[PDB]
Amino acid sequence: GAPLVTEDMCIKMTMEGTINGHHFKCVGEGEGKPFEGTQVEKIRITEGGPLPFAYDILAPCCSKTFIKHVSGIPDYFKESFPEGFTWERTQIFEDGGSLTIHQDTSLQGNNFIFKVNVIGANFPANGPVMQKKTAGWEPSVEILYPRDGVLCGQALMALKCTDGDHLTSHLRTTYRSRKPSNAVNMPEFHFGDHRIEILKAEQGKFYEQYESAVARYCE
Amino acid sequence: PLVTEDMCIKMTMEGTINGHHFKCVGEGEGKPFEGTQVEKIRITEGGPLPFAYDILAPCCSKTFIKHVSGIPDYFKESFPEGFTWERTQIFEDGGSLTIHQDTSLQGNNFIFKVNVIGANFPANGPVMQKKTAGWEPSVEILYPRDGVLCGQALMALKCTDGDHLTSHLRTTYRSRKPSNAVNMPEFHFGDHRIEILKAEQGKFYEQYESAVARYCEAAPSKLGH
Amino acid sequence: PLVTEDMCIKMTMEGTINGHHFKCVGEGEGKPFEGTQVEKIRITEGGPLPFAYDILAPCCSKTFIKHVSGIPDYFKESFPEGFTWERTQIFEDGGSLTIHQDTSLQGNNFIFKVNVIGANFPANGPVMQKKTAGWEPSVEILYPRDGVLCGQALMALKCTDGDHLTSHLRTTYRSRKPSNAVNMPEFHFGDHRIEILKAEQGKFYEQYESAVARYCE
Amino acid sequence: PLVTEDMCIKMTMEGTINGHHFKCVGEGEGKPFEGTQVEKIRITEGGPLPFAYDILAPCCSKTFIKHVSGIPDYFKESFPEGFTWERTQIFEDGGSLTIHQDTSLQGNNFIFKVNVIGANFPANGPVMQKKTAGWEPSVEILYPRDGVLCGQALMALKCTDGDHLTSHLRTTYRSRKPSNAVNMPEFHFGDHRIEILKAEQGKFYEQYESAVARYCE
Ligand SMILES: [Cl-]
Ligand SMILES: [Cl-]
Ligand SMILES: [Cl-]
Repeated sequence: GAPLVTEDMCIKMTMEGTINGHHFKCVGEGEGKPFEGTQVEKIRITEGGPLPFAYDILAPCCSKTFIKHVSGIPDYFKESFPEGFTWERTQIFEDGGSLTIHQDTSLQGNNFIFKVNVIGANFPANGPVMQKKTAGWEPSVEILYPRDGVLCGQALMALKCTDGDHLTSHLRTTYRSRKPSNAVNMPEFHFGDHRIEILKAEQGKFYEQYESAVARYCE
Repeated sequence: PLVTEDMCIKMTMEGTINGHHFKCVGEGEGKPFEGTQVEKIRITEGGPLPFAYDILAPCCSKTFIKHVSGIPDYFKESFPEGFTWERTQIFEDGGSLTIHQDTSLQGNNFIFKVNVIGANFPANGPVMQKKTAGWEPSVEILYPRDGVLCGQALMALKCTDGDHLTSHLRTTYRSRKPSNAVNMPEFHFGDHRIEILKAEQGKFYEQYESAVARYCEAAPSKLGH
Repeated sequence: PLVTEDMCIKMTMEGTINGHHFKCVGEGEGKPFEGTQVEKIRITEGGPLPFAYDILAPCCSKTFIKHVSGIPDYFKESFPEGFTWERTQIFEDGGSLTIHQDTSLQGNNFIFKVNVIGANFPANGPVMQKKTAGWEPSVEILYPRDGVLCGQALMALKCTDGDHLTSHLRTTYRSRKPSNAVNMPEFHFGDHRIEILKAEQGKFYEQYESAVARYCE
Repeated sequence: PLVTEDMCIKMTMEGTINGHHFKCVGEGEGKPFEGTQVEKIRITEGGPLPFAYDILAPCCSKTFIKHVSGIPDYFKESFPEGFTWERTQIFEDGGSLTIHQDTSLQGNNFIFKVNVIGANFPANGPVMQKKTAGWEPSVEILYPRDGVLCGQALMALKCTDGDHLTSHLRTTYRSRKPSNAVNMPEFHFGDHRIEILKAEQGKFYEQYESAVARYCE
């Protein structure tokens, strides 16, 4: 039936959770080109601001429908609608900090609706995250592979620090399409290039966030 | 004294495991200083659970720990302010749990508020296939770091085939008392034994625990401790 | 200066994996600036291997990486001093590898000395049951830390049933060149593709690799 | 006999940690059934160590463990065949150790052969800066898996600033006895306490350990 993902679509996000005991909430509105793999989002901290932790760790928590797929690789996420999908992720930082995320992605007309829950634990008191000594993400590469009827992903991310060092993390994600399994055109092993740029940061409250993404094979 | 010989438990828990939302409510009682407690947990939403309940049991109570050898009770002494804690539990087969908990004191009742998110539990693993049979007793190591109490522990989940499914826990305990008033313990161990006494209708569970905070006693050292 | 368009490889490796001792010797060649190489490996002791050879392949060569976009070659520029590296590889099923490697240059030959210890590979896992079918291409992130070059990567071992067995690699690369003379690169990626050309009688293997150092393109 | 009340220890250890080659030899004695032992360790090569000796300490003895509660001693009952074990130790700051060990019996002497590879210890971390002050006592969990004995433990390294540096150990113990003659124990705990009694000139170390195998008491 009708194709539900358009050249131009918008984003509505609500995210709440707890990082090292600190409760917070934020809302996001954005837009992008799903098939060109580009998107931009404006995030407003609505509760718990100003954040006592670096916003940068929220960034990869704030969008798998906006990925350009090349080489005929099936789009597990775009093809999931109208049902949509959820995903679960644990991100383990090398200094002990850890993030676990549950996300819900649904489609409402021209708007992707994102619902995000986040719990963070054991971020070191004098680490770059809790001290806010971070300076954005390096581009990262995710490996995507099928397992037991759903799509799994793992990636390494490198958080830039204001002392010059990188703070790395390991991500494990399971993506769950709500589509009938037999109706799933599951992709094969492939890569996902993600580049996140925080265009603006204001008053520890307002953040403009840009991402370009591509699903591809090696070279 | 704010903590007495016999006290009661009121718990609310909400979370999502591998995409499945659930809520549960607990009521129980125990002897804080004898390090024993029992709680009745009802799954109020998302029941019957599509996963093994056993992984919720250690999410469902640090005030009921018997402290020996003069080890300060970071949890009992935190009141009336109380405390929070945060924890990530990594299972050897890829599954993971992250928990936030709030512990406060209302008269004779300890109030527990728990939020849980679980990810990447293997579809055919013991947890999602409900092939578990309770926990082995666990030893947590407790040590101070940056003004608060940290804890790490290995947990061994018994499987129905006779095997064990192990996991690694990292927890930060955060007392709400002013740092000036905190009486921080030194490095020590926490023995925890969990027993699920009842399961009824995949919706009602009875859970008992005993716990002791101690130093290493089996292999002694020339200067304490 | 010391690295030319065509060079050879002489490798010696010994180690123990899940209690099984082994030794092997390798001889190969490649084009350092085109980022390609091939090598013939013979299990000289402990053969036939009771484990999948596939896990040894990423242990058997950083001088054969094509560097684009002006990225300084930490490994090629390390000579004549050369370099060492240390790596731990953790498999998702509990198996783990730790490797020490020594790389030196004698005339036209790169000299590789490799030590490996493997622990806790599951008895019925793909590695010990030899149910593996080579590696997916992998991406390593390279970044400077405390005067030397660090590397992390995820690797995915293909299994005969179709599934993947993933692992996490953490590596520190140590140039023997004086710190003041080291031309440290910035954060970048490393694409590695490993193909096992031949695998005979659990003792004789041919191994090909193409590698590229690049930014996010 | 084969394990008597008073036996001796002969150890040889070799390895590399962050690229630094080292060798050390050990001589000691203890009471296997009282779970106590002492040992003198000499750094024979690579001295003085550029890293803290403390991380070598738990690499340097499963025979000297007092078994209470009727726990079968997997290690004592492994002789004359003896046993090996394999271990990976992951520190919270990125450093890692992987060890292969061989334990055999020669008359009144336990013979230990140890291979160690260490990777990615932070340049300014406690280990490489030698800011450690001995180990806290540890608890290992022991459980059977696929015909052999597995172990996991948390170890906490005391640091000079008061903090602790924790690590996670995964070990597989492999008895050389025939599977059919193996008396495998059930899930139990292992209490280990290590004390370094002397440590002259970064080349000589005296090391004491008491150990007990038990249930939860
Ligand atoms: Cl920030
Ligand atoms: Cl159940
Ligand atoms: Cl093979």
